[PDB]
Amino acid sequence: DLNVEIVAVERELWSGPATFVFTRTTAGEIGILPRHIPLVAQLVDDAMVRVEREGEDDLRIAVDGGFLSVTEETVRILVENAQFESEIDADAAKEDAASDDERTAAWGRARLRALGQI
Amino acid sequence: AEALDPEDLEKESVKVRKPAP
Amino acid sequence: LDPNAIITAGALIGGGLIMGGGAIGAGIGDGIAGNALISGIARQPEAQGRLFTPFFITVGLVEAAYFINLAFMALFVFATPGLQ
Amino acid sequence: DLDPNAIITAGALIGGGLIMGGGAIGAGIGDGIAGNALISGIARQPEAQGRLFTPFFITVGLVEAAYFINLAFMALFVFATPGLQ
Amino acid sequence: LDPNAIITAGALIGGGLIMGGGAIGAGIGDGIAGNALISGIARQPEAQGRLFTPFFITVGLVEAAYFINLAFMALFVFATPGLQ
Amino acid sequence: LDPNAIITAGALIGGGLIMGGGAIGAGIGDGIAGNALISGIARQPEAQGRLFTPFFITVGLVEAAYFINLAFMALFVFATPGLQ
Amino acid sequence: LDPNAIITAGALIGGGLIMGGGAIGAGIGDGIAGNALISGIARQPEAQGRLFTPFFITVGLVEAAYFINLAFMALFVFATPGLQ
Amino acid sequence: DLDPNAIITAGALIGGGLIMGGGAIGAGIGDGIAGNALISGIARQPEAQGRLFTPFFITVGLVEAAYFINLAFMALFVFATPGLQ
Amino acid sequence: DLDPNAIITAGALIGGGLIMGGGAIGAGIGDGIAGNALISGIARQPEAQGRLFTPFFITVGLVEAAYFINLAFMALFVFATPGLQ
Amino acid sequence: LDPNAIITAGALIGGGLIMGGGAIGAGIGDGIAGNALISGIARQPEAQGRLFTPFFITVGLVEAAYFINLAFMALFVFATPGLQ
Amino acid sequence: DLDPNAIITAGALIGGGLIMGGGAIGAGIGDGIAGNALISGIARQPEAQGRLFTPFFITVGLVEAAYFINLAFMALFVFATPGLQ
Amino acid sequence: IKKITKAQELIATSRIAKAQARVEAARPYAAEITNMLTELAGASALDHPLLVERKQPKRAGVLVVSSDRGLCGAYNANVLRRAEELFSLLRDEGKDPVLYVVGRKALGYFSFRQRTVVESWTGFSERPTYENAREIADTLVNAFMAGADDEGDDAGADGILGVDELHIVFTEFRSMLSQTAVARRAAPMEVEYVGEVGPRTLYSFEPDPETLFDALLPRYIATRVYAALLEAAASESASRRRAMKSATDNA
Repeated sequence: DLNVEIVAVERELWSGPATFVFTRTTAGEIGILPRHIPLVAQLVDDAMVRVEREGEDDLRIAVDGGFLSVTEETVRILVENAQFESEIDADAAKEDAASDDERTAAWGRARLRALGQI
Repeated sequence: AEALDPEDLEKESVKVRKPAP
Repeated sequence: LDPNAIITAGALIGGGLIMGGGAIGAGIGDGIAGNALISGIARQPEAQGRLFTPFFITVGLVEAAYFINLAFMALFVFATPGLQ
Repeated sequence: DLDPNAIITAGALIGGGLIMGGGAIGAGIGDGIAGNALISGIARQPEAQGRLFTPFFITVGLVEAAYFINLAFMALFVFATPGLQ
Repeated sequence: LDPNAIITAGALIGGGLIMGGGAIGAGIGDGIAGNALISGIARQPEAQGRLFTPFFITVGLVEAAYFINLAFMALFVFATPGLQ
Repeated sequence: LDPNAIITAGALIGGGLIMGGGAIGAGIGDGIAGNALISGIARQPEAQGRLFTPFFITVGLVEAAYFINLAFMALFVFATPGLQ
Repeated sequence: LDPNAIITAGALIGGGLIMGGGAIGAGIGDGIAGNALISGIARQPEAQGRLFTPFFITVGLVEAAYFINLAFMALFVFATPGLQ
Repeated sequence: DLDPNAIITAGALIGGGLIMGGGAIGAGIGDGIAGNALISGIARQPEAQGRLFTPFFITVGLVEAAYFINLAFMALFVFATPGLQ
Repeated sequence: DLDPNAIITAGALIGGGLIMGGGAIGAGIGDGIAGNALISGIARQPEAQGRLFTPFFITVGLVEAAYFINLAFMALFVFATPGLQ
Repeated sequence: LDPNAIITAGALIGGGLIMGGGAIGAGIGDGIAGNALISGIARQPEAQGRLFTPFFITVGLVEAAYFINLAFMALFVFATPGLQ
Repeated sequence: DLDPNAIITAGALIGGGLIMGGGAIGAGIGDGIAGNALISGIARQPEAQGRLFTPFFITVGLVEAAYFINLAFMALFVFATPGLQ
Repeated sequence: IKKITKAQELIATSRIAKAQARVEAARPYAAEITNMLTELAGASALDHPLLVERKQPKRAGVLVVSSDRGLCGAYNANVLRRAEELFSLLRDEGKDPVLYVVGRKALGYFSFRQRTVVESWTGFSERPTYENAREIADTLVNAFMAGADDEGDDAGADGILGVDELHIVFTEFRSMLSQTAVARRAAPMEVEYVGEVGPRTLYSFEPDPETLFDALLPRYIATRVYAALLEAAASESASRRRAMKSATDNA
């Protein structure tokens, strides 16, 4: 197993064991398994992170301003602001998606992706 | 007004894990 | 020995070279284009929609040469130029 | 006296050998390159395999085509040799 | 023995070599250039329009070499130099 | 002289070409696939098993192209078509 | 037998080899230099104009080997050394 | 006149040369590519020194597997020529 | 029956053709690869252009040299054929 | 025309093929392995000592093949099998 | 009626041409690849030249060693032809 | 009054607890981003505009962090005294201090002094969020970058006049009794080297170290600005508690 740590600027958002971490860096979609090589990457603007857990439903997070750091025995996603799947406001996420503002549109798209509507 | 002691001005730094060049 | 026999043997060897070169080029170039396509789809799945266009623009641009060779291969073995 | 059919058959055999040599080189290297892309894709994000099998077969299934086209013509060279007198 | 038959066989083998080499070069060069194009288009959609200029320059050079080879193969086969 | 002699010599040369091309293709394709496999194992060790399924699909499908050639080489040097 | 026929056939084979090798080299080198150019332009469009200077140098060197072969191929077939 | 066995042996010897040359090209280039992967992997991680040899040998064993097979058939070509008269 | 010098000259012509074909393949592909490295480097850091020419033209120097050696011996193969009896 | 002349000419051609293949393989394989070594040294200077163990192995394989070819060249040229 | 020495010399010339063609291909492409590595290293590490000469020159030494061994054996083929008589 | 000031002191104690909690909740991200920046710097070229000191620097952007509510005893006064000392130091080094402000109290103080304020942010000094820090750091970094092309007193190709340094004056919260106004040069950063720690297994960088460093340095600036704002809020609450204790004792 690997230790995922989703850490926002204001507070530490989540931490725990995981078996697989799927995200989308600026290079492209990336899956991380327990012994992945050390890595530092920048998540895409509207990135989404899926953390597959052992015996629980996979945790889907909409991320804003992500930086992935894979290390031996830990995977840290330093986010400017993240939101779990349950907390997503589907109507607001749809509204602010395709908005004129670039960052707002990216955040809305990330939330839609986390909801699975993509 | 008595100006800052130049040493009293904290400087933000980027630590680099290398020997000094 | 019949001169046409020598001409036909030379034509067969030449056409064999035609096909050998065409197959080498087509296989390797198409494999390289497919490498690019597979990598692009792996990194960015949505790009699958917008990637087939250049891919074809490559594959055809490769197959063309192959098929062109094919024509000339036939030209050597079915209507051999210079045949006596 | 040299039998003309003997010369024609020798030329046909050499031509078919060239056909299959080129086809084998192309097929082997193209399959290796396509498989390299596929394996790198799996290694990067191990759950993309099902997706990647679509473009992969489009590449390989195409590369093999060239090879097998050669397979036909080599046969046409050696089993029913054009120009046999 | 007819000298012209020997000349024709040699010319046919030479033209086979010409077109085999041309096919190998054209196929592999087109594959490599298309690989670059497909990768670029995959990792950023916006570049699709502006990424055909260098691609077409490269394809033009490659096809120029290929068609020079084709022209010289035609020269060898249809009008064999030194033919008697 | 014996026509069978020249026919068999041509068959030997053709089979040699078949096997040489097959060996080049097999060796280089296996090397490229193995490069991918080693790089992937270096990147994600825990994907090792998952990486063997595509690897085989490559190797098993490169080796095929090789062995078919081998088969035909036998057909060239043991039951030569056109032999008389 | 006419020795000049043998000389001309050998010259045709040699010219075919020269031009086929030149075609392979030119095509693959052009493709590689292209790939470099397309990838570089994809990474930074603002570098476009600043990449043609090296690229055309590279394309200058690649073809330098190709056309020389052509220059010598013309020597083989048209004015065969030791034609006698 | 010329001995037919002479033509047989010359053809067989050229064919064996072709077989061995193709095998050498394939083996050398494949080994180089696999070793490139191995060296890069070692450069990135020293601990990987342990595991990268497992796939590496699997690659090499495959590459050489072709080479020696050629080296077998080439010998068959040269020492016991099929179709020898 | 013919002038043996004719056979020797035909063989020399084929040998020189092979020499130059191999030399051209090597020169073209090697120069393409070196230029690919150079273009990528200049793309990364344009200010590095003047620097990158120092190793690049060493690499090219080592590539074309081989090619030109093939030009030398090929001439010795054709214009002044050894063994031309 | 004694058969020994034909057999030895075939032997020389075959040995030339063997060495050409061996040289191509050795050169390209050593180049690729050395590229990996140079890239590793650039990325991690201190790695030089650790990086020669695999590199040598790679070379030890590549060169080995070449040398094996060299050996058989002798068998082809100095003690020709099937010689009369 | 053919002069044996002439056939031997034609075969030797063709063999030497093959030797030089293979040597040139290997030398050119290997030097190109090694130079690509060197140029990329310089591009990503301007001061690296001193460190990076040693591996680059080891690679080039091996490549040119293969090329020059082939050159020597071609010289043997063409001048001191084995089996010449 | 005694009742009001006692209530204010109790509220200030609760707010100090909350502000310390917030200061502690932001520590892990700061540590991780600092470590990531250290790695990227070790594997990159240290020529980013933020890292290189401009030649002939002539304009420094000073961000003064004060409060909104004025019941703090000497919090704002000490912050502004430190800002004035920093202005004197900058004048000694021949630099014209352009001024940015957080909080209304410093706005009023500088308005009375007839000192132009380039920009000001207000209404969050009691509980600053990362959005405010990001906006402030964005503005400051944009000004600093615009200062790259400026020559003499001409904006240059930018079309906008920038700065050659960035400073932050704010109240560092040492403890419940010690809160010290400090000036801190946020940009350009002083690249300093430390001994070998780690590098046996190199980090892989996607796409490459330079792009990540360029994308991460502004984030580090914003993170440090956010930390300064949180410490300022904690210091403001501590000083307000002390001032209300003094007032209730006096009343």
